[PDB]
Amino acid sequence: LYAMGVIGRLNGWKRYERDTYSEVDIGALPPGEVMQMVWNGTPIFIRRLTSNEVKEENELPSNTLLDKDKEVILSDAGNTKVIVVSAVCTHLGCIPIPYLGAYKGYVCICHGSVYDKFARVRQGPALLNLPAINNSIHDEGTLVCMEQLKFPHEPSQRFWA
Amino acid sequence: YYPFLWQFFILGTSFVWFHVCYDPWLAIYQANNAHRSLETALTKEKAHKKKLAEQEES
Amino acid sequence: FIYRDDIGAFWGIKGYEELVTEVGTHKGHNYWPQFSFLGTYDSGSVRRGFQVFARNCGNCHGMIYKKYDYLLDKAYRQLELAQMVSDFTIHPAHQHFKQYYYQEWDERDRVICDHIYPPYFSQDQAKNANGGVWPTDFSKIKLRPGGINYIYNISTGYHFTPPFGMDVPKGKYFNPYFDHMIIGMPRQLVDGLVDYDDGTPASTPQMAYDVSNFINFMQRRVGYKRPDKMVRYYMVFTGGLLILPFKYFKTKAYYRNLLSLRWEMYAVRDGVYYNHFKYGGYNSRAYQFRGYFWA
Amino acid sequence: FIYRDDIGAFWGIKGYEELVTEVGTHKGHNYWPQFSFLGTYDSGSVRRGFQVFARNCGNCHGMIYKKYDYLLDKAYRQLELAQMVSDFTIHPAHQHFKQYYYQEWDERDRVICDHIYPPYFSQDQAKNANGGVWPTDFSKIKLRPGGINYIYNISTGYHFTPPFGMDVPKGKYFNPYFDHMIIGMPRQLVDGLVDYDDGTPASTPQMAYDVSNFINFMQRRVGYKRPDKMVRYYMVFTGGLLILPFKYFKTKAYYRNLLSLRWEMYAVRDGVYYNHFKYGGYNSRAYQFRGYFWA
Amino acid sequence: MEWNKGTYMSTSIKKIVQYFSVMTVSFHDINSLFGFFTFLTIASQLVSGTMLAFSLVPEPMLIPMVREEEDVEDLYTDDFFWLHERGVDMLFIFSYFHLFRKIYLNNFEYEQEAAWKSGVFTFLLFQVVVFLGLVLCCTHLSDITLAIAANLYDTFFAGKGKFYWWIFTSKELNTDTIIRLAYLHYVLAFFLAYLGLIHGVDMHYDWKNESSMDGLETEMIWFDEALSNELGAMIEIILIVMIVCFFMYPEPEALSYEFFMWGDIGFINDVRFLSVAPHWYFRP
Amino acid sequence: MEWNKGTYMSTSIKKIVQYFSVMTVSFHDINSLFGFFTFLTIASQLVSGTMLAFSLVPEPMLIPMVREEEDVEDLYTDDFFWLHERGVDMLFIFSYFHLFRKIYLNNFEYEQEAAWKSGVFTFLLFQVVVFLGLVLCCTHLSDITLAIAANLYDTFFAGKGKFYWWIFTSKELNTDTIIRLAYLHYVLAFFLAYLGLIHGVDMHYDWKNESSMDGLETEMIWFDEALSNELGAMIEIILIVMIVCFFMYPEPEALSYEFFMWGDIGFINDVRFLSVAPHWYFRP
Ligand SMILES: CCCCCCCCCCCCCCCCCC(=O)OC[C@H](COP(=O)([O-])OCC(O)COP(=O)([O-])OC[C@@H](COC(=O)CCCCCCCCCCCCCCCCC)OC(=O)CCCCCCCCCCCCCCCCC)OC(=O)CCCCCCCCCCCCCCCCC
Ligand SMILES: CCCCCCCCCCCCCCCCCC(=O)OC[C@H](COP(=O)([O-])OCC[N+](C)(C)C)OC(=O)CCCCCCCCCCCCCCCCC
Ligand SMILES: CCCCCCCCCCCCCCCCCC(=O)OC[C@H](COP(=O)([O-])OCC[N+](C)(C)C)OC(=O)CCCCCCCCCCCCCCCCC
Ligand SMILES: CCCCCCCCCCCCCCCCCC(=O)OC[C@H](COP(=O)([O-])OCC[N+](C)(C)C)OC(=O)CCCCCCCCCCCCCCCCC
Ligand SMILES: COC1=C(OC)C(=O)C(C/C=C(\C)CC/C=C(\C)CC/C=C(/C)CC/C=C(/C)CC/C=C(/C)CC/C=C(\C)CC/C=C(\C)CCC=C(C)C)=C(C)C1=O
Ligand SMILES: COC1=C(OC)C(=O)C(C/C=C(\C)CC/C=C(\C)CC/C=C(/C)CC/C=C(\C)CC/C=C(/C)CC/C=C(\C)CC/C=C(\C)CCC=C(C)C)=C(C)C1=O
Ligand code: HEC
Ligand code: HEC
Ligand code: HEM
Ligand code: HEM
Ligand code: HEM
Ligand code: HEM
Ligand code: FES
Repeated sequence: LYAMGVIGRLNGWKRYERDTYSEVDIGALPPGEVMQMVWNGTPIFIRRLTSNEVKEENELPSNTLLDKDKEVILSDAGNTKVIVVSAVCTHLGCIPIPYLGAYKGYVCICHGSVYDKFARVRQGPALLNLPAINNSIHDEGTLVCMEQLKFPHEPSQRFWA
Repeated sequence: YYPFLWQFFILGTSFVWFHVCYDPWLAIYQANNAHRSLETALTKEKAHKKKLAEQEES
Repeated sequence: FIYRDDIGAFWGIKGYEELVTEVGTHKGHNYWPQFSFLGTYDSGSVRRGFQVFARNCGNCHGMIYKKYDYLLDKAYRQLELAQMVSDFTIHPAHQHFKQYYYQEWDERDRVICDHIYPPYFSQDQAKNANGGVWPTDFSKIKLRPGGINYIYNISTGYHFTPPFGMDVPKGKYFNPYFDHMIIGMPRQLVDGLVDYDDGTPASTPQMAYDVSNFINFMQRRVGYKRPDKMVRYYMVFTGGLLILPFKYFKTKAYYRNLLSLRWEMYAVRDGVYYNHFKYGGYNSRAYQFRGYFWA
Repeated sequence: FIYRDDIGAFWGIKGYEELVTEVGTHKGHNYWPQFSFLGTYDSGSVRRGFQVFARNCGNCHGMIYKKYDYLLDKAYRQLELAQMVSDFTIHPAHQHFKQYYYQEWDERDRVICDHIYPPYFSQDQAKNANGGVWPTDFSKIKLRPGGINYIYNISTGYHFTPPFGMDVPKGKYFNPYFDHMIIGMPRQLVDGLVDYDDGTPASTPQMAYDVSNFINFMQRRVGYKRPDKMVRYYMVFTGGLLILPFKYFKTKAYYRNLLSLRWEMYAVRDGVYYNHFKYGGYNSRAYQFRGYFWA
Repeated sequence: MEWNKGTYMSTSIKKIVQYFSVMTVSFHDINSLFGFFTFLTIASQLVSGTMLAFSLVPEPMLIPMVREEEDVEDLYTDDFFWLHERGVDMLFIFSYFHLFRKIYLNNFEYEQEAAWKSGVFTFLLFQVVVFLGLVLCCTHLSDITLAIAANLYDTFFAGKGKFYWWIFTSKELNTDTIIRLAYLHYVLAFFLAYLGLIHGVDMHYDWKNESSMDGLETEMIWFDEALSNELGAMIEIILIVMIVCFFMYPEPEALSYEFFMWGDIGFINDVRFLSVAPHWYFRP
Repeated sequence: MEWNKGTYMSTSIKKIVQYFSVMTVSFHDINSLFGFFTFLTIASQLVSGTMLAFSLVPEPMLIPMVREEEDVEDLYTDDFFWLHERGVDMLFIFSYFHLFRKIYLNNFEYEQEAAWKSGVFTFLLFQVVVFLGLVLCCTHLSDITLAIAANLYDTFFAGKGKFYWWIFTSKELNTDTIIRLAYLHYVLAFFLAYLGLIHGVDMHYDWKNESSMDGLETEMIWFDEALSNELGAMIEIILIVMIVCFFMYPEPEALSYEFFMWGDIGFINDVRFLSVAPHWYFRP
């Protein structure tokens, strides 16, 4: 009991998770457009992808798919797909450029960290893709509900009764 | 032959050390910066204020 | 070991390669009375610098770490400083930590003990008011390329035009002394902007010089205490030079005197055997060798 | 050792002879669920207490130390509490330690993470708005006579009239439970003042009870954590009682077992002398006796 | 320092380990164990107190708010604060009972001197530590305690000069005074452990259960036979104290000496002088 | 613990005083005095850090303002801070010169083992303390140092289960982290003194200013004959350092390494990652 007390004092306790839920209206967004939003005081890029753009983006050599272990989530809500990603250079934290001529993706001026429309690492010293923001679509593409991923924090019972 | 008197002598020598190393540098430093004191600025401001006050309109 | 002088890094300190940083220190020598040998702040210069800071550039910037009362001996007197600073107001929202001492609930005239806050309550308010870019806090601003010169250069380096390939966005201005040569501050110093109390001509170089002197004076290491500490260093160095001979007498001559020894060795051939040498000796670390070594 | 009750000091604790202290604790027993054996806070009671404190109190009082999110797991949920607390506003002047975190320059809706501040920016503003007397901060208010009963008594005890020789100044009211029985708070609780969300009848005794429960819920040693600690004390006492027999076995019966010795003294008449007794023995502190004692 | 003849027992780690693994204890009773109860409780104060060190910011204007916020957000912080507070009381009780037991036994003889003085010094230091701890509460009780201590300290100098400033800066609880007193409190609290170890080593020379000299030569082994009994007796005394406190201290009480601790310095400038009372140990 | 045979010296006050009053030192040069300079710098670091501790409030958001304001209102505080920084610099210089000198003389022999390792351990601890000290500055340099240290600590655990939280809470400098690291810094800084004393006692077993075995048997008495020379050599090296710093570092400079210490944690969020550089001793 005494040791539990000591160690628990050393390791802070997260008694509850602060609300971060948000909703963004995106139904009216024209297809093939990128909109910048602020979530948790951080930039985020939301884009609508048509069927044609998938052929261009996904048809690249497998070797160029740096960090192949990563997964890409496409909402596929409404007529066209909706992708929500975090706008930050994982190498140092700068905001990647929304557009570039070579690819219809995101690139970084700092070190040429090229990211395609799926945020895959391309020709970049970065060790990861653009961070993926937990979200979902429930209004048939009209509205996107976003909330930070909930990790387990224990003990979660503040009162016995 | 009186140890505490010799300790007073050592204290006196340390005092002489301090004053020798202190007085000349302070004197020369405050002689060099005589014209940079606040009193010079105050005198200049007072003179300018007097000149502006004497020559003016209603 | 040898660092190229045209890379843009001074003495090998990489970074700051999109700035003009060697002006006034390495290339050119701007004279500041504070940093000269046996130099000191010019009281009039710092006085005029505070005057210009209060009448302008105090509407965007501030020294949260500093307070006015630093100017009580070399730049102002208590009554004069109080009267000058009573022209500004501080809401309780300005305070960084009220701590129950600040009981005001409305704007009140500043006192010399108040920290130098900007007119804005917070950094975000200033950033919003100035086109989304925050006027940097001048406390601890000593840590900039060129040191004291950094304030002087930026305030004055609005004359050059951008080269080809560099675009200055609307609301931004070209200034080679700032990071990446784009700065969000419109030029503020204009001839005749501030009427000095001593009648000194108010030309933009003079105002920049006075501002730089004041800002430097408000620092802690390279500020109002550096000259006296340098004089103290000189005095201590003189004391060490004077004490070196006595150290020599105490230590080296004394050791040489102690080594003036006469040695003599004779031939002892009496019957006594050197049994003490054969059976003798003590080692303080014998406990570390017993049962471990040479068995 | 024996004390007197007619004096007006409970159990011999002087200093509170100018007010009623034994109303509901010593001479009376007002039932509170929290302090009952195996008792716990009534969630409805604390909910109603917060509802009352947010509609009548709070506009004068506050808890600088406490914040709303204390009520997350017992009285209110996160969304409900956020909805309730969004009706209030905090200026940046409220913050005890504004810090760099709070970057607002105007009023904004409160959040459950905000500390419970009164509408006034400081104590002096409250005194100015309340006739020169400061509405006491309810945080740490547990340290008043009667404990949780205090809030209940003052909220209710306004019906009595002053005796001869006591003058109630204009703007003051007679309340026997307050220090010197003169309080600057007008009677706040009136039947029907607050319409509860749960439909509970709104009468001054019920409102006082709910407010007292809520105010006690925010305390540190007493309040939301006391009942669990009481249960823990019960559990630890049970553990000690259950461990006592094993301690007995391991210590006292064991010593009794070790003491079961047999002794036998024989006649040794051999020629040997008892030299060891005559010439023997050592003492650890001999160095403390040598050269000092018995010579 | 030729006047010093050395030390009773070298406190080298190996020598301490051997001494305590070979030490024997004569058969005893509960009354002759308060000293151990005085040490074990200290062994908790160093722990619990340490957990409070990481919580308390020595700024006077933040100590109350920091404590209140850490009670909720952090877990076991209030538990350790309660443990520390009650450990002070238990330590006073155990130390005074030990003092009374040793006075009753006529332990003033010369062979007891090393045991006695070495103990009393620790006790003296303990008092000082306790004083410092009070000042860290930043309540009106701390204000009064600091004022009284500063007045007593100044009485030595006859009220001339400001020789008290180096620790009692302005005779008020401010950032400087709080920081210095808190750090000294920690340092002296940890020094108490060494002083108690020295006292325990010294006292074994002539340790006896009762004045009458039992002719018993066999003894227990300290590590488990005596240690288990001491821990069990500590458990029993804790049970007794809890039972007593249950009846004597109902949580809702009409009056208590703790009410004077309501005021927090800086937040409340008005001190209720009518009801001024310290904790029971400093009451006399 | 039968494997541990004992200790070379019992560090008791009586025996320490006797040993240092009867110590003898063979004739030497300045190259074999870097250890004394390191110890003296350690002593001055202890004193100056104790003076600084009474000024530094461990809250991150107040350390910059507190440092700036207490340099003016209080005299000698900035002097002690400068003395502390320059003492750290000179301590690193002396320690590395001592290490190079002892590597030069081929002191890896068995008879040097106790002398060597006891020293290195001290050096190792001397590293840790320095790290903690950096964190107390609460600048962007401190932020980067803490982040790097936390990542290195988390490397051993493969980034699983936040084993770093007990010290590097969130891998960021906050109230808890600053308090814990400041207290650990103070305690380990004071422990360095005892480690240095142990090393100095051990190393005297076989001490040589040069590898060649001089046949001299007479030796200097340490208290004044050797101590005066040690102090004088310290004075000479300090004069040389003052001259070199005065000429190599012009009063105003462009592109110094301290320019990365402009950013203060909390006040400034954005970090100029282009120019990230630690102090020269952690530069390698
Ligand atoms: C609430 C209030 C509480 C109370 C507060 C007040 C506390 C008072 C404490 C009193 C302590 C008494 C100590 C007695 C010994 C002192 C030395 C001695 O014998 O004196 C005779 C000596 C006679 O003169 P002398 O014939 O020329 O001989 C000179 C030699 O010292 C003659 O030495 P030597 O060459 O013959 O041999 C020296 C040494 C041979 O050399 C050594 O072995 C040296 C020691 C080696 C080990 C330690 C290494 C570190 C060195 C010592 C520490 C120095 C720094 C201390 C820093 C303190 C913090 C700042 O041999 C010994 O003497 C062996 C014993 C050494 C002393 C230790 C044992 C006795 C004292 C302690 C006993 C108890 C244990 C300690 C813990 C107690 C805790 C309660 O008197 C003096 O010379 C005194 C001069 C004083 C004036 C000059 C300095 C002034 C300071 C200037 C700085 C600015 C401040 C100004 C002052 C402000 C007001 C204070
Ligand atoms: C009087 C007896 C003295 C000691 C007897 C020794 C023999 C013990 C015999 C076995 C006992 C077994 C039952 C132990 C039950 C403990 C409570 C429990 O289970 O809670 C676990 C809980 C965890 O419960 P949980 O994991 O179910 O989560 C609930 C969390 N709370 C309570 C917040 C709602 O852990 C603790 O609380 C640990 C102790 C607190 C932290 C450290 C400080 C301790 C301070 C003293 C507390 C005890 C007071 C009385 C004694 C004082 C010291 C002498
Ligand atoms: C910056 C780093 C490098 C340089 C550092 C600068 C030096 C700092 C420390 C200097 C200490 C003083 C010099 C000591 C040299 C050794 C002297 C010696 O052996 O003694 C014999 C000498 C004199 O002996 P003598 O034999 O040469 O001559 C006297 C003999 N008769 C009388 C017969 C002629 O002692 C002195 O003169 C002074 C001794 C002072 C005591 C020694 C320790 C001093 C430590 C400093 C702090 C003291 C505080 C005292 C107050 C209490 C505060 C709590
Ligand atoms: C605790 C602070 C200690 C500060 C130490 C700083 C050094 C001060 C002295 C500097 C040099 C000046 C010397 C002047 C001449 C002195 C001659 C003399 O008297 O000789 C003494 C003699 C000298 O030693 P000696 O007899 O071995 O000398 C032999 C001869 N020589 C030195 C030449 C080799 O020794 C003593 O009697 C030492 C007494 C020390 C007393 C220390 C008391 C400290 C009390 C602190 C507070 C205690 C609180 C307790 C808890 C309370 C709880 C409520
Ligand atoms: C002479 O008379 C005397 C007496 O008799 C009356 C006394 O009673 C006394 C009183 C005695 C005391 C207060 C002493 C009693 C002390 C008490 C109760 C408190 C301290 C008790 C302890 C057991 C301290 C133990 C300290 C520790 C650091 C060890 C922690 C304990 C345990 C079980 C863990 C041990 C294991 C580890 C450290 C290793 C764990 C990790 C691994 C194996 C993984 C390693 C690998 C990787 C990769 C990390 C005295 C002084 C006396 O003088
Ligand atoms: C893993 O986590 C951990 C840590 O963090 C990571 C740790 O730091 C630690 C260790 C650290 C701690 C427990 C915190 C300890 C902190 C320390 C030691 C920092 C402080 C260090 C110092 C050197 C402080 C020195 C202070 C001073 C000199 C202040 C002097 C002040 C005073 C009042 C001195 C004068 C007074 C006295 C001596 C008291 C005597 C009595 C009187 C004067 C009576 C007066 C009254 C009257 C009536 C006369 C551990 C164990 C840990 O586990
Ligand atoms: C409001 C109109 C301002 C006035 C009046 C002054 N300055 Fe300013 N300054 C202002 C802004 C919005 C900025 C940010 C520019 C950017 O691109 O970030 C600045 C910046 C500076 C700087 C550089 C700070 C840095 O961290 O590099 C300096 C040295 C500076 N300003 C100086 C300065 C002087 C000397 C002024 C007259 C005394 C002055 N400023 C007035 C906005 C405003
Ligand atoms: C403004 C009209 C107030 C409202 C609404 C409430 N209270 Fe109040 N209270 C007010 C003042 C000006 C004072 C100070 C009176 C004095 O003489 O100092 C108080 C005081 C109290 C107290 C006693 C404080 C003390 O330190 O003893 C209590 C217990 C109290 N108030 C309770 C209380 C409750 C429960 C309220 C909601 C029903 C409430 N107050 C509202 C002013 C005002
Ligand atoms: C912090 C305060 C103290 C601590 C931690 C402490 C600790 C101890 C311990 C552990 C023992 C051995 C177990 C036992 O008591 O039987 C002991 C014995 C003893 N202590 Fe203490 N004690 C303290 C205060 C005192 C005081 C105030 C005195 C005397 C006034 C004192 C004098 C003694 C004596 C005389 C003995 C027994 C020696 C004998 O019988 O001859 N101690 N103490
Ligand atoms: C024998 C050892 C100790 C004793 C006798 C002691 C005594 C006390 C006392 C009397 C108090 C205040 C009592 C009260 O609040 O009613 C206190 C509080 C405190 N103690 Fe100790 N203490 C000891 C050890 C320690 C140690 C070692 C530390 C830190 C390393 C420490 C840290 C604290 C802190 C921080 C507080 C105030 C906590 C707060 O106000 O929130 N204590 N102590
Ligand atoms: C050998 C002993 C010590 C070493 C090597 C050491 C090292 C350091 C270093 C490297 C720094 C940062 C300097 C900088 O970044 O420029 C520092 C800061 C600091 N140290 Fe130490 N230290 C020692 C002893 C102590 C002690 C004993 C204390 C307190 C009792 C202490 C308190 C502090 C404080 C308060 C700061 C920060 C001061 C400020 O930020 O204004 N130090 N130390
Ligand atoms: C803060 C760190 C250190 C301190 C305070 C310290 C202290 C000292 C002192 C005072 C001496 C005697 C004077 C001298 O020999 O110059 C010494 C000698 C010595 N040191 Fe250290 N030292 C430190 C670090 C080291 C390191 C890093 C090493 C090796 C890696 C080391 C190994 C030795 C050895 C072997 C000697 C004896 C030399 C010989 O026998 O000739 N020490 N030390
Ligand atoms: S900073 Fe954006 S890629 Fe290196």
